[PDB]
Amino acid sequence: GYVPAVVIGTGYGAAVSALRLGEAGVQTLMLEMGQLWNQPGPDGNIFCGMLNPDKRSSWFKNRTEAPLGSFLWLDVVNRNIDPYAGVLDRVNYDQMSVYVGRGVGGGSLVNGGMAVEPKRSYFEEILPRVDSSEMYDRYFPRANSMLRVNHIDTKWFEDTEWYKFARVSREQAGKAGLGTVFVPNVYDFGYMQREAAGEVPKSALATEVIYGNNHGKQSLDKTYLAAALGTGKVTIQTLHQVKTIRQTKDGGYALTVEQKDTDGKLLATKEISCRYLFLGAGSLGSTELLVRARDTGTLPNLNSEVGAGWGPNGNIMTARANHMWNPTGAHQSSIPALGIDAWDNSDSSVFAEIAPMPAGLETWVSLYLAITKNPQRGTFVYDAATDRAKLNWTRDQNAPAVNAAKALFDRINKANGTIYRYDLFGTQLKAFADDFCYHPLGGCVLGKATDDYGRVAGYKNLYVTDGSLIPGSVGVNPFVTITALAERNVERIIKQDV
Ligand SMILES: Cc1cc2nc3c(=O)[nH]c(=O)nc-3n(C[C@H](O)[C@H](O)[C@H](O)COP(=O)(O)OP(=O)(O)OC[C@H]3O[C@@H](n4cnc5c(N)ncnc54)[C@H](O)[C@@H]3O)c2cc1C
Repeated sequence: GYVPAVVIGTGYGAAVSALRLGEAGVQTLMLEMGQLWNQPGPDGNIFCGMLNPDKRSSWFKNRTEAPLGSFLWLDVVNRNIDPYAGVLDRVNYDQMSVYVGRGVGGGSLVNGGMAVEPKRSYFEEILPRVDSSEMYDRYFPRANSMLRVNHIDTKWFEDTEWYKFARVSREQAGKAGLGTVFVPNVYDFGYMQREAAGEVPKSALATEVIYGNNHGKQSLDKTYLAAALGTGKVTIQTLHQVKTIRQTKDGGYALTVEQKDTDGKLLATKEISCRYLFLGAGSLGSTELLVRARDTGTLPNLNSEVGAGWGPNGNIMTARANHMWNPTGAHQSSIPALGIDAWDNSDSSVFAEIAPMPAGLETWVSLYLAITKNPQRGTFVYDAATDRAKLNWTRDQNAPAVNAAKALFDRINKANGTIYRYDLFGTQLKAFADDFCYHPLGGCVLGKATDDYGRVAGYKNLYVTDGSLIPGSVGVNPFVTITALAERNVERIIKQDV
């Protein structure tokens, strides 16, 4: 069971790495714990929508859940389900719930497709050891092109009922002296226009996104992974989860990999060895594999930085109740297109996505996913008893994030005479959701747990390629940064190590 290169996971870091490895002539095997999402379900579609969730919506849960912010309207469609290898996984830690994708393409399957480059001045602040010129002159443009990032037509956006929710918030923010910015996306906007005209099957305009899009969204399986398979040097094995990693007696790596069926039944456990090992299991997955390896003694030379520096990208969700004369619309595209930019690198910085709501009826609610600058970091500690990495993060650690998000929206509320909603996240009268995360960043920080290109400290031919490399914050939606950084890392690695 030997393969020259093995890539764990099939998310952004993994996809970029596998493509370049394949192009360099290196036979590569990608191991993905989730499924290859290409089989039509009971409704004839691959993915379930947000108004008709079923077992495909969740990674081994016994009941469906409403998208955060829409419980009041979507709980009615929740149903009990059989634990299944679904597409969206809500990982519950002590005081933090991290949402991640499971399947070929990782988070690209369930994300909002928002492709945004971080502010250069901020990138230079968070990663001082990295050459920012190479990043902005070469790697970011490369990522933009490969990801198939596109831009919404302004005339269509301005006239369509599907983005009224966005225009309402723009107007409200404008009164507080705040401006908005268009957010590039991997969802084909031309296709979206055709959806509204009833010319093609709807996806974004049919309340679909978080459990996958049956059309329009150019997830990784269609971009990087498709190209990787096209090299003829890359293979992908699904429902294969790597459990342990060790260094063979000669410098290479051996992995224990469990193969399961969609019901989670263990079919077999196999040994896979390789020369080059790339981890792309995400901020949670890669960090867990390494903290486990260190603490169980299979990779004893890993440093103390492994597991540290985790941050939720300052993720905070909040909502405002609009005046009766400012309805947000019953028809809201599932793909965000506008955001409020109030990020200047200071502590009050906030970059907020104007989030659509799937209710399907007028609620007058404006939803926002704020990205803030909070210095608090958590640490993944290995629990040998349960063989699980535990995230040491407490809810109060998000206080700075809530404070920044509140200060911004308070300005908008003041300028418009509106108030927050306090009932969207539960019965505790909370206006700010502070214990969830869509953008997990850190755990195997670049330059700390690894060198400046992701080479894991203490080992040769061992690499980390994903969100675990980011120092807990990027100030914008993270996948373009993860992709660009991965392009930079693998190119150097192939040149010097391979
Ligand atoms: C609901 C939601 C909305 C978001 N919206 C946006 C957005 O619009 N724009 C944006 O920029 N970002 C967004 N994100 C975040 C973005 O999706 C993630 O930052 C990105 O996917 C992280 O890439 P990654 O390569 O680190 O890992 P991931 O994409 O998470 O992928 C890791 C992969 O490894 C697999 N895996 C894990 N452990 C193992 C193992 N042991 N063995 C085998 N396989 C393994 C996982 O199943 C998964 O497929 C969103 C995420 C969510 C949850």
